[PDB]
Amino acid sequence: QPLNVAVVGATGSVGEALVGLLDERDFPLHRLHLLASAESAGQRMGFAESSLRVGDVDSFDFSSVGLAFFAAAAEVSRAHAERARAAGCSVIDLSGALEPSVAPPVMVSVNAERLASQAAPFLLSSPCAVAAELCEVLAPLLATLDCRQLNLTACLSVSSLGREGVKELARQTAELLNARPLEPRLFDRQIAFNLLAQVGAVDAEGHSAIERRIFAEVQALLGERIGPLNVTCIQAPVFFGDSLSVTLQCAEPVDLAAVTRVLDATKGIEWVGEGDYPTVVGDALGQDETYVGRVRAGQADPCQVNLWIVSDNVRKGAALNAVLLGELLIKHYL
Amino acid sequence: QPLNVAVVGATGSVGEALVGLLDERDFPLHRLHLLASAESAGQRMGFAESSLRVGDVDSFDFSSVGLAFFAAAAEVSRAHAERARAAGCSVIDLSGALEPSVAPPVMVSVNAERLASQAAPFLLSSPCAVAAELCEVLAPLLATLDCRQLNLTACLSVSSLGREGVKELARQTAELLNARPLEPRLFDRQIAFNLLAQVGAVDAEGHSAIERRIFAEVQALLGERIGPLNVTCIQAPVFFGDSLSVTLQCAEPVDLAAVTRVLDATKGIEWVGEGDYPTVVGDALGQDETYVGRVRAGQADPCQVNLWIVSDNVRKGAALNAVLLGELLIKHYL
Repeated sequence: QPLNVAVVGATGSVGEALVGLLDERDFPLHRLHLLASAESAGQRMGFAESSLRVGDVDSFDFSSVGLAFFAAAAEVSRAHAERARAAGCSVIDLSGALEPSVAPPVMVSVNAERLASQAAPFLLSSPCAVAAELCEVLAPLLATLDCRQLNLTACLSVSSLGREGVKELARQTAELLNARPLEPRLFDRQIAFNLLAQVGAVDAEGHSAIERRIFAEVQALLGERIGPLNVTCIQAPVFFGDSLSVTLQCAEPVDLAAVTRVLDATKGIEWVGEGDYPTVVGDALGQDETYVGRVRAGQADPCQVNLWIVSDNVRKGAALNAVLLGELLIKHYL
Repeated sequence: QPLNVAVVGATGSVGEALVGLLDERDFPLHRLHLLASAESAGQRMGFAESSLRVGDVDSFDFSSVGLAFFAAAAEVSRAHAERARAAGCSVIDLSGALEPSVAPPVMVSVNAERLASQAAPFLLSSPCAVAAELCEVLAPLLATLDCRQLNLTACLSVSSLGREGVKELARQTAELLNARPLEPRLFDRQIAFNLLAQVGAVDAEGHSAIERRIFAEVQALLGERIGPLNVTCIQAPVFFGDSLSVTLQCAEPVDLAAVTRVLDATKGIEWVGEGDYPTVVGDALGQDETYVGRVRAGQADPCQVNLWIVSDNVRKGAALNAVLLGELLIKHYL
């Protein structure tokens, strides 16, 4: 009957956005429990004008809740998500720690019908921001387009590395601007005014962890309706938001008007045309729409279509998608 | 007998780098004439420890020189490059103003054999930095790889817009960092900590001028040895250097070792492996090598290979390529 919710990792940037969204969207919960690692435990957070104590995830009784959003480090998910589900609590894990089979990635806008096959209590993953934003835009297009090759170049902001990344960028930028010795802390090289070729270390085949994750999730979410995905994630000196440059190679010449029509008609997507474009700073930050522009064909190949996508990785790609999934689970998986 | 050289646009950032390279590389000139628009005329520049007056291009007698580097605005080239050639002066135009047929793009590392068919006085284009850096890396690979599709996402620094772009970025960044009202001048939106989807306005088919240029030059330079090119140029909040993310779709599974071997063996290219990568700030700025890293196959497709390329757009992509072409014209087109 009453729905009790836990938010694990509540003090992180994604956890915090998710709690604000529960309040904003009037999520129909009875009791809300905010949890973090013993580190962050004991501090207070605002919710619905009231003030809540963050508790230690290690001490928490998950039988007390009916739904849990895991927005903490992957190690927290590994340590607790399955145990939480055994306790009767449905889990939405944003860290992807238990992908691909124990906790399959699910998105309402993409593969919601994949819920119909699990039995409650659920244990699901909500995709990383980049994969969520790519798939949200591609899903409605794939009813019309036959995509044979998909190229993604993702330019990631430093918020992808959490609040310390935001701090590192601001600090490095300042040191340089008033001519002080640059001293990197989170990195071993300059990130200010620089583009890094990769995000984090690469494996023996040259792929980074985020690239692996995006790849695994896109193939779980979209499946067979696309051909080979090629993913590059670059680190940009920007604070917030994902900026994606996508090329689709299709089977047939692309009806560009139909593409922009579909994007324009889809809820949660804002189509930008007439030679203007969205940006993370100008458009994406702090709001729910994923913005899509620069829809055009190849200069040579009418069978190619490019898209430019910008979205708030914290609020939209991660948090709102997780909450929308929770809203779906409430709605008909009562 | 004696070789007299003019540098048109000598006070611009590319013109200045080119003059320094003439001195550094001991270009065998007799007299050097520095020229600019009446704007910049009258100011002095260093060359070989001596001090030279910049003259007005409008007043200049091109019969006095045997070779001219046009590193000025495209309008200066349109107004003077052909007239200069009629006067007996061979022209290397870096602005691309007279492409593709009047002044064909030529690169020593790529299509030098295209010189063998024009008669002196020459009138040639040296490619824009991005096209030069792409082609320099692809040319030696195409002897081994059969490239069926080429995807380029180019992340351009603000120096691509000249010195005013550098100034705009520094000023906007500073305004934000000490919490002052942001006021864009060169742009109508924020560039600081932002990624712009395009560089400049787009045409009716959605392509920007730089994208058109890169496309036309790559097809003139590489020709038939590659399939369709797809180009996106993004504006990054970085001061100097081009950062390129390239995907090649090949006919056969790519021998990655052979790729890195070729790149490692090619003069002017620095191959970076072992999971490290070059950046514009860390590696490219102020030097001659074009750095290439992140050589890997697709996660799904062994027929795909990715490359990451960084180069100094001013010194290397534009200026050094132009000078190398001039050195070739001296060497056996005496």
